[PDB]
Amino acid sequence: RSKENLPWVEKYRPETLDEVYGQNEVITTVRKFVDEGKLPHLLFYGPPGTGKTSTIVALAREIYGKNYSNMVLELNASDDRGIDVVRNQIKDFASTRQIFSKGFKLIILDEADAMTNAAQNALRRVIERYTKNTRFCVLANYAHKLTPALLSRCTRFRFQPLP
Amino acid sequence: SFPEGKPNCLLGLTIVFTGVLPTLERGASEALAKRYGARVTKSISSKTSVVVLGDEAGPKKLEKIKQLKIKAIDEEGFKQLIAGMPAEGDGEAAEKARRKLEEQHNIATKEAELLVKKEEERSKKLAAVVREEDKLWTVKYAPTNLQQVCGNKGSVMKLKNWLANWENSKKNSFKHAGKDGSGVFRAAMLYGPPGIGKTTAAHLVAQELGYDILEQNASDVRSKTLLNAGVKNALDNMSVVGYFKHNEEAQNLNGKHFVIIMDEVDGMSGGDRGGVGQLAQFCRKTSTPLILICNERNLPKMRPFDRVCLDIQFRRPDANSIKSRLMTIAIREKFKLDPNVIDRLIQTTRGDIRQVINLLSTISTTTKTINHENINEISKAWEKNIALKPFDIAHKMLDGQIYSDIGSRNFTLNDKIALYFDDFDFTPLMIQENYLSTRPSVLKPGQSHLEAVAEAANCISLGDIVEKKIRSSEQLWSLLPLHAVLSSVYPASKVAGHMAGRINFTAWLGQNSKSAKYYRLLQEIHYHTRLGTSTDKIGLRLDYLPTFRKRLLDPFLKQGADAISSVIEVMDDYYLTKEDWDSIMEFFVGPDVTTAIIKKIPATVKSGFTRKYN
Amino acid sequence: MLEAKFEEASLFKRIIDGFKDCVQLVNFQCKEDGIIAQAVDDSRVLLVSLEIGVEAFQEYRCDHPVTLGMDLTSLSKILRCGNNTDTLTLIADNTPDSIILLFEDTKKDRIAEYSLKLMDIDADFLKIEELQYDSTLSLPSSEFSKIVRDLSQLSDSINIMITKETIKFVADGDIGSGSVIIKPFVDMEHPETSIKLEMDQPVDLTFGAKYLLDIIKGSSLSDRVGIRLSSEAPALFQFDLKSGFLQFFLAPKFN
Amino acid sequence: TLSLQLPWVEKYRPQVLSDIVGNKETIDRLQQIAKDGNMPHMIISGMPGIGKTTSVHCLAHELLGRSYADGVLELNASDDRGIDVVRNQIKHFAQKKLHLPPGKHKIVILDEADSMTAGAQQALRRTMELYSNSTRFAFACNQSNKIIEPLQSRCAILRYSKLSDEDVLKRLLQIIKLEDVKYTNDGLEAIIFTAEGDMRQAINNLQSTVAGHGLVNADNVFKIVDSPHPLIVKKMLLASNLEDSIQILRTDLWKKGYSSIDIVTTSFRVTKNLAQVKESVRLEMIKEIGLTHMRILEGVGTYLQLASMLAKIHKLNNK
DNA sequence: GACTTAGGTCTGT
DNA sequence: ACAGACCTAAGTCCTTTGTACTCGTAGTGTCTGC
DNA sequence: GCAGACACTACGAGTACAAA
Ligand SMILES: Nc1ncnc2c1ncn2[C@@H]1O[C@H](COP(=O)(O)OP(=O)(O)OP(O)(O)=S)[C@@H](O)[C@H]1O
Ligand SMILES: Nc1ncnc2c1ncn2[C@@H]1O[C@H](COP(=O)(O)OP(=O)(O)OP(O)(O)=S)[C@@H](O)[C@H]1O
Ligand SMILES: Nc1ncnc2c1ncn2[C@@H]1O[C@H](COP(=O)(O)OP(=O)(O)OP(O)(O)=S)[C@@H](O)[C@H]1O
Ligand SMILES: [Mg+2]
Ligand SMILES: [Mg+2]
Ligand SMILES: [Mg+2]
Repeated sequence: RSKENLPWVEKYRPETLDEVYGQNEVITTVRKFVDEGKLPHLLFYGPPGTGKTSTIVALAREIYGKNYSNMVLELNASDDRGIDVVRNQIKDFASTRQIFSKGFKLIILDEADAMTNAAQNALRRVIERYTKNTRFCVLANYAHKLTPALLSRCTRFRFQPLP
Repeated sequence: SFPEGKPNCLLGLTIVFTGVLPTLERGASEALAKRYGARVTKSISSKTSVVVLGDEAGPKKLEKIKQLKIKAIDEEGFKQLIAGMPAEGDGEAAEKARRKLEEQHNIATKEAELLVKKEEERSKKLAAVVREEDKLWTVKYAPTNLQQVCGNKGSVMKLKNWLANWENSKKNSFKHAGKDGSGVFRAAMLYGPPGIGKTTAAHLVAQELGYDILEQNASDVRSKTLLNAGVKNALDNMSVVGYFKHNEEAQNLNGKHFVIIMDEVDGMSGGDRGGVGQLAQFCRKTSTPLILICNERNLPKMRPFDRVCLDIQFRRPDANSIKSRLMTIAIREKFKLDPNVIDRLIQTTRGDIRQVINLLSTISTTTKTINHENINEISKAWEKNIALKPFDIAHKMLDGQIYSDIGSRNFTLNDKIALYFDDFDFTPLMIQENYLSTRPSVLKPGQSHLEAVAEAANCISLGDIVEKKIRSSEQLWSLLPLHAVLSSVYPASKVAGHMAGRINFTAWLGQNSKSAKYYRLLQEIHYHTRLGTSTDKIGLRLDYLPTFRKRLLDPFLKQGADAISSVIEVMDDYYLTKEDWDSIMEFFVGPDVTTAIIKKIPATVKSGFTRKYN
Repeated sequence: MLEAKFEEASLFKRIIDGFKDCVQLVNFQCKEDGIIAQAVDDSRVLLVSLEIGVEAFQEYRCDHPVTLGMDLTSLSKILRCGNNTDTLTLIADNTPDSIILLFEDTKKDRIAEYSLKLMDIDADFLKIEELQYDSTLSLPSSEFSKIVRDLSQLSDSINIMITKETIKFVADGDIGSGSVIIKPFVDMEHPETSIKLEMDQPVDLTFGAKYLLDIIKGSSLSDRVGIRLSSEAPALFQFDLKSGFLQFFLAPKFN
Repeated sequence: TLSLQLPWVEKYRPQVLSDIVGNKETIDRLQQIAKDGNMPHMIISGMPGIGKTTSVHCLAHELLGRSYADGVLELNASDDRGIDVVRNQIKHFAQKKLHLPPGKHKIVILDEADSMTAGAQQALRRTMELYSNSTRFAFACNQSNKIIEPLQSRCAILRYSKLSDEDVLKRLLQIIKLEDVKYTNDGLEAIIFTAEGDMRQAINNLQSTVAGHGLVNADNVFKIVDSPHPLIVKKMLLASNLEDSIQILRTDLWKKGYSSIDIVTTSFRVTKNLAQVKESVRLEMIKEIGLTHMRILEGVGTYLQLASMLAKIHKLNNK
């Protein structure tokens, strides 16, 4: 393969925060956040193919390094959107420490607009209680699906269509 | 606006605010009348002292006024009326109300003194475990006997009588009902709105009659296995805690036996596997009294209990009964309460003495005087938001005042959507059933009733489309607010007005069940006739059944008892049964209805037909 | 305070396992005589009374009389933690909010302290008075357990009729019925297997099955059961201990 | 970096009951119960971020003193709050014996209580009354309608309201002074306007503005926090001419990346919450947006359908 | 300004 | 005392789907005792 | 080795779906 037998959409996926274009405001603000260390709970909402997943993956790569796939809880909310995930995986990950290196924890919830209302109503306190050691990232195409409570605990960034 | 008046100026006057008043709403007028001791009733009657109507009165109420010759005034007349009349109502009717108020105050003072004496006695005992202050106002003032329960006097008397002659009924083997008639049933249910003292009444009647009380929370214990073990074993065994509780004294023979007071029976699990239907089998065989208690008796999961229990409906106590109790608790607790406020408090709480108790307990911490100045805010902050019955949703939805220019500001469109969302399964059906039985009052200039009805029907059809899209394989529940407008709000706004007759229930459910049953029967007959008939389900009913009647029932009508064989032959030509014949004869409509015909064939022909077929 | 040291922790574990499936909450009143505790069943059909005297304990000290309100399931969980040969020391401080069970082994240096939070139970100290019993029986525990468990399968009722020199248990159920009859025999060679009868007046009584298996669950405490039967009075089932017993007061069905 | 600082929402959470700004009457009553004792069962309802959890926690801490560790039981929506927790955890906690100050009692705080199952809510009814002498239950929820009426009867109903701009300004000014942040009056006003009474969002947006740009100004705040979507939706709906409304939809909504479903839903909500337009006209425009919403949810989401919806609305307004 | 059914309390004959 | 007269509290009253959640029953595997 | 005994996992029936 060598990342060359892949579709151009996947092979040209950005790997660093400097290879994401268009959303310069969001990239600069988030880079400043992570440099000063005051990174809040993020909610990237925007149209498809505007570079939200790539942005958050590059952010995890920058903050944690090359081994970001073992030290960040990346959950596809479409595949698992139950309250059981909130009780079992998300909360255990947030509460405990890290097996690899010292630091805070990141939970990247992809397509959380599919998350059930019960799951979001459960997460609205998982986000608050463990704010000492973990931070939450919520990726959304549609913000109307998401509960209003989960839209008040996360700093909102809108991803504009690419100019 | 309204001039001030001397305290209790309007005392002893029965005032009905029928007419619409430009400056005050109906609630505001009622409040400003009850501030001065006036009595407000919903019905104009012979004893109605004055009727207040500025304009826009009702023809039925107007006819009542004309017949009863009741004096009437307007809003400006009411403003003049408030100031002029003297304090405390003078007139004999005012003297009667004065005597009643003084008597109630004396009873409150006497019972407060009695409570003080009891507290002093308890302090003397303690000097010689939880402190009384630590207890809640709801439990520290809980009734210790039947003579302190507020309201539902007949209900507590009936429960006492049933439990008293339960032993005699058991001796009579429950076959004889008795004079009161409660002895035939083996179990009794107390059902009503929450907090009207059902549990308290049951506990106190069981205490007075001497039986040993066993309390089970049916919500906590609802599974069939736990219910079975515990209370099945308890139904016919004696009480060890009762045998050791001085059986040697002979006053109480009921001390050994059990009274099982089951609370929150409405929380039982449903279904045949669930225990809600299994407990009826329990009541069908009991050697000890059973007192089930529930809030929502008219709930489908609770259907099996209908015939095996004595249903006793506890109703919301009227304010007059509870005034005395609130006065005693107010005199004891050193917070000032005036009687004129009391009524609205009950209306704020909807007859829940418990929540009135808690309301006073919470509010008296900071404000020590509950008076007419702050009662409006208390009501606005403590009002019970209870989901209305579908009949009430239909009544308010098809109301002219709601969709008028002035009424729209008071009740916004969002509130109408909320009324729909209270019950999202029946309001579309209730409006469809009762949008054509109202006299409209919002007809635009140049529009008749029929045009508004047609527009409403078109909107109901669009709402049915929206409902199908909502309630199909796509499950587009995000259209639920839209289905709120198209199905309920818009047609009701189109045909808003006064209710002509009564609010009927949705007939769609019953006819839908009938259609399902008839479709099932048609499937059985069609699949029986399939081997000969080359048709579908609908074609059989449309074409063959009219012809099948002429070859099945008409020979019985004309040629006589010798038709059976021939009928049997055609029966055996399509694998029909007697049930099949009865089903086919039940599918015809209009002119060809056979219900009267099958009665007119003589019983001999029917008996011969069944005998020959068998 | 209170410092009561058991010789062995298995005894308390078996005692609690005996009567933990019938009643859930208990009150252990610790007096200078020992630990007296009764529990009324939730159905209020059975009563359990337990006395463990000072002779049972290695070293029992109590300064002011106290009551410990306890949950049987939590105590069973705690007692399961200790080893069989450990010495369990119940230690309680003034105004008790928890009881500090202390398992300790003299062979090693392992010490295990478990604090069980005390439950607040409000119930009356109902007075217990003996009466002349028409029938008093002493039977092997394992035998009685077996008849009860065999008959409970067919039906939910156990009818004990003590006719002249005969004890018959009968169960009548929807599918099938069962009867087991025992004659009284006294064996000198083994006193344990002996069957002992006293019959002032013949008795017939029907008792609930579930409470009866709850009673037979105490078979581990003693080798022999003591059954006292009176027609109109609750039946006594006694499992005797070295310094006490596990008395069960059972209520028969209406007849 | 490895470590992160506390959010100002949690760092500056009120630790005493006096710090809570809005809903003065209820807070003063809670302070009076805090001093006197004997707290009744209560249900705290309102909108997100007006200090409901903080109020109950200040009350519980002040009541129970040093006994907060044992006398107070948290149950949250993140935990399992079925009938099992009422049978096993809640019942055992309420039966527990614990010696407290003469007036105070053990406290059960059930946060996010609106999501409790019907079975658990019904089972809690008798645990509330039987053990009330020792334990007092407290519920906090956004919607009081989800809690069953039998439970509502046994407790005092305290309803919180949206925070007025003045109280939000006071709290933000206090946080501004403690954290030495540079600000302008326009920036603070924009922050309150964007928060819309949600103090949590106000503090979060203030901290984000300070972190990203360094100065609380109108430009910076509006850059980091967008102007409300319902406002531009309302402006598009209430346009005098069709072309103006089309321009608003094209530039402010479609070109800025808002999805069609969002525009249609916000249009429906703005229509039903609008007051200047008469009810009949509002209902007919609601019908048109309902047709458009059906079309969008059927997969046809384009600028053309929204434009046709606006054209129909303008035809309806133009008679 | 909806119908029937029902309860609680008073006064008059 | 007794039916009537006021007044008020209340009852009329049961449909699927798609997927997530819950709760009790039924079934399974695995540890301990004899 | 052989049988129960709780304890975990699989199955099945009931209920609610929005907005603020
Ligand atoms: N800003 C961008 N800069 C560079 N490439 C981009 C950008 N946005 C999208 N792409 C390309 O498009 C691909 C998809 O990006 P994603 O971030 O996965 O899309 P998305 O923003 O997550 O939208 P979704 O997945 O529909 S919610 C990337 O792998 C890149 O190849
Ligand atoms: N009629 C009444 N008179 C006096 N006090 C009452 C009355 N009804 C209720 N109360 C008070 O309310 C407390 C609780 O009464 P309950 O009998 O539990 O009400 P409830 O009818 O059983 O409502 P539930 O439990 O929700 S079904 C009592 O202890 C009294 O303090
Ligand atoms: N009245 C207030 N005074 C001061 N800070 C407040 C106030 N209301 C909210 N906050 C801030 O907002 C944060 C969240 O408060 P909470 O009470 O947890 O929110 P909530 O009102 O309970 O709504 P939730 O959590 O969505 S159910 C607090 O920690 C404070 O920083
Ligand atoms: Mg993506
Ligand atoms: Mg009750
Ligand atoms: Mg909260």
